[PDB]
Amino acid sequence: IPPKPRKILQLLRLRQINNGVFVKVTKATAEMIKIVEPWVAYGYPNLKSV
Amino acid sequence: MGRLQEYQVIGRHLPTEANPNPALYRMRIFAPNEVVAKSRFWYFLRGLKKVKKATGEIVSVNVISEKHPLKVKNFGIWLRYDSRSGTHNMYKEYRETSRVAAVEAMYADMAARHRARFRSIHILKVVELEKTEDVKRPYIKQLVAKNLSFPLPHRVPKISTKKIFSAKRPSTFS
Amino acid sequence: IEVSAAKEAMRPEGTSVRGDKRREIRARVKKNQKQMLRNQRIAAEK
Amino acid sequence: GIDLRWKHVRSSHRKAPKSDNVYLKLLVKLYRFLARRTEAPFNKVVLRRLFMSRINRPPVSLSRIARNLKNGNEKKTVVVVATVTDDNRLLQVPKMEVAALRFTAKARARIEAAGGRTLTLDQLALEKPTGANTLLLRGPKNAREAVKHF
Amino acid sequence: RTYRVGDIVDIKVNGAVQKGMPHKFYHGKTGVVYNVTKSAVGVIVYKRVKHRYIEKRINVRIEHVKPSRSREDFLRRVKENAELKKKAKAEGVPVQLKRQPAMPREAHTVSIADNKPVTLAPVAYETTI
RNA sequence: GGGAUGGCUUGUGGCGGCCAAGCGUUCAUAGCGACGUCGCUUUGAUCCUUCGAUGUCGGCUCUUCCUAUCAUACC
RNA sequence: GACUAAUCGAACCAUCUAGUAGCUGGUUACCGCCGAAGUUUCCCUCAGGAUAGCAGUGUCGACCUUCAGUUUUAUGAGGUAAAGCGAAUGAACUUUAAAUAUGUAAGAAGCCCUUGUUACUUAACUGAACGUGGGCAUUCGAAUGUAUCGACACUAGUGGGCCAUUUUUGGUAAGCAGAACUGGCGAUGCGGGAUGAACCGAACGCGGGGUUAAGGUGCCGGAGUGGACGCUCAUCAGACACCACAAAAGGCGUUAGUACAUCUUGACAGCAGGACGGUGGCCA
RNA sequence: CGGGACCGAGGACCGCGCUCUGCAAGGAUGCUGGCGUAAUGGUCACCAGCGACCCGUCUUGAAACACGGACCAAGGAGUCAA
Repeated sequence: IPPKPRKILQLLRLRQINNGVFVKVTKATAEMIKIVEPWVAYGYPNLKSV
Repeated sequence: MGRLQEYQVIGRHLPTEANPNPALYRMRIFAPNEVVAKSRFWYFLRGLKKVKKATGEIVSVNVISEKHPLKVKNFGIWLRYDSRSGTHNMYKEYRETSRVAAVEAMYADMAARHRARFRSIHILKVVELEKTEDVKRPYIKQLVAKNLSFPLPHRVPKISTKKIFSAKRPSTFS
Repeated sequence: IEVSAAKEAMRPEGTSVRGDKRREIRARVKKNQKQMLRNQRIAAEK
Repeated sequence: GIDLRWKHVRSSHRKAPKSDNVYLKLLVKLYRFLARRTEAPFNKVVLRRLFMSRINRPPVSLSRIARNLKNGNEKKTVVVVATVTDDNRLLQVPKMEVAALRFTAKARARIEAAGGRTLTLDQLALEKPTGANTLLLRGPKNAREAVKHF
Repeated sequence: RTYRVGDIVDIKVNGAVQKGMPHKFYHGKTGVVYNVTKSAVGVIVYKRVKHRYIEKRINVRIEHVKPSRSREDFLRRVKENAELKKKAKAEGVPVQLKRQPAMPREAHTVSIADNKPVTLAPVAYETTI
């Protein structure tokens, strides 16, 4: 993994495979997630999921 | 290319001070789901109108269902496909009961006969042939013939693959 | 032009790196002309 | 596997003395109890300095104690977790109450002749269990030949 | 423009002279001036090698140097933050002084009465004819 | 003490010019270009012009294989 | 350069002597906790050196201060695409504005104002520096993360190695040769690629259950002779191909298309017939 | 609302609670059978399915090459002083 996606995953607290986090949508977070798209799957969770 | 649905996707450029009411662009997209439909929509407007996803928005996504899914229809599809030579026009005909079924059969047909993937195929027009005289291809003209009837010679009987051995030799006459 | 910190610190104030090659050329020219004048003086004595 | 770019760090400070002095062991037990059961930071600092080594406990002279006794500190109890030494350059020793690990014989005699009191750290624990009205002093740490040659 | 020691400048090799000059790393870089000459200036630039930063010093001619606006936004925001906080204390109302990232767009309704959508094909038929 | 190029190769030259189906181009009419072609490299003569081992091969006995066939077989 | 007791380009014996080697070989129980590296910068090179960087034990200091191979905001480089020119003007046109990564800055340790001096500088008490005093805590002035602090001491190996993606510079008949970043390996086991330094998945205490990745489900072999529509018959098909052979290559193989053209005013193929006269045109 | 598999850590009470005479609420109890011994368990030898290169040294980046090893016992190499 390249150092910038490694650092972004470290800041998103995704250090292990099948770890999941809740993220509030801003530009500052959306750009990070767009960079680490080759390692993560993300989407919009509903009330049942939460 | 899978269980597809036809989507009406309407999008626009984000309003600005200079342009408070931007124009709306509608397309018909054959896609497995709404994410792929919107992605293909933004791809085509990037190719046509120079409108980007970051500077635009989706106004509407709707599903276009077939009006008469229980009626057999003839469909003419005008398409362009990209090969190592370049882009080629093709016109083809499919006898189906819905536009989505015609497009699925088209995708399987181009995959089988020309090895063309989904990304290299542009669907330019799908129309229903209003008259029988509008049918051009012989393989649909033989199917729309008057008093059509045929037998089914050499039918392999349905035998379970878990039944390894049989006591009688099967027949291929029914 | 990249300059090394040690040579920049040892460089006198007011002088720049852009005249170092001219300084070296002037020194070499001065040495060559001194040798030429010595040869001319010896030839004049002969 | 888990991606841990950072590293969990083991402690870099003493948790127990390396000395096998049984009296120091008893003092460490006492101040462990005091620092656990009291809110005074004084007891924690005293226990942690009881853990320390001799190069980390430089001696404190009576001249240094008399220097720090000035400006309203004349009545505070001086606490030094180190050896208290004598300074013969100081001709007049003021009256003082000092608690220390150990005193030299001349320093103890001069304090008792000047009229002060010398205490051990367990006597300090008895009289000031929370370190009230105390002046905590350290000697010069860098005043060593090795530190000069560093 | 007379540059002084300590300010922040931008390096831009202007013109067609950058066709064959050998040291193109510092083009577009921003650094701090440490030395001033009539036609030259000394710029401190930092490079990154793996986990650390290293310092390089370069001599750039004045025509390839412009003053940078790196601290303009910071000094400005300090000024109107002070002024807005002063008027907040004046009229006794809170004011939101922190800059925030862009939020997602809220819900809205777009009318199509005079703006009927235009149906598009993957290529334009005007191009096909 | 340390060491001991490879799905390569085969039958048709190089340089220079021209032509050229086609590829491109048609806000520039350039550029690539097979097939070819044209220039250089004694009336069956002369025998009075052999143009440099750093690189090493052989022979015997004997077995097998390939075909890119000299003979035998057929066309 | 023969012989001088099987010893001779300098015999044999003992001693100095356990001579010296940078070269070769070897170098002895277990478990636990950490754990690496290949021009960074300088020196005349090879028979060269230090040195940066990376590590471990101890400690100490309020383990205080927070920082960060990340995004955002402002502003650079790249104005480069693009839209328009019913805006002006004409990649070099611009109101506006790309993707990719990238530099700088984002607070109380800060921001100014005022006071004077100046040995700087300026026409200049003018800017700036130096100090002086004052005002700003009404929110300390983006996001996200934060068992990630700092300074000493002592100790150790490695410090011009291999492969690969991308960027860039040169090339060859063809191979290729340099740099920069990053990743892997040298130090590393496991699942799959039949097999294996460089491939894919995934990193490792001892066990039980559940679920997957890459890859597979005709048998060897665990899992489908699974489903839908087609294509292909190879005189050693094809099934992990992309490079070369190799070309605008050759096919009376097979299918799907595009363009042009003919067609009941009879198209394509055939069969029955005509295929004439000047004229045995001129020269030879 | 069924059907199945694996597991039962802890050891007076304390707590959160609930459907509140009590409980499925901070970790398994109740009932029953056969046997009470090689029956369970263990060691050794062997067959069977799957897995599995011969160690040490050297070299460089790594392999390969190369070197040592017929077998066993005892001896055998970072010590002492300043």
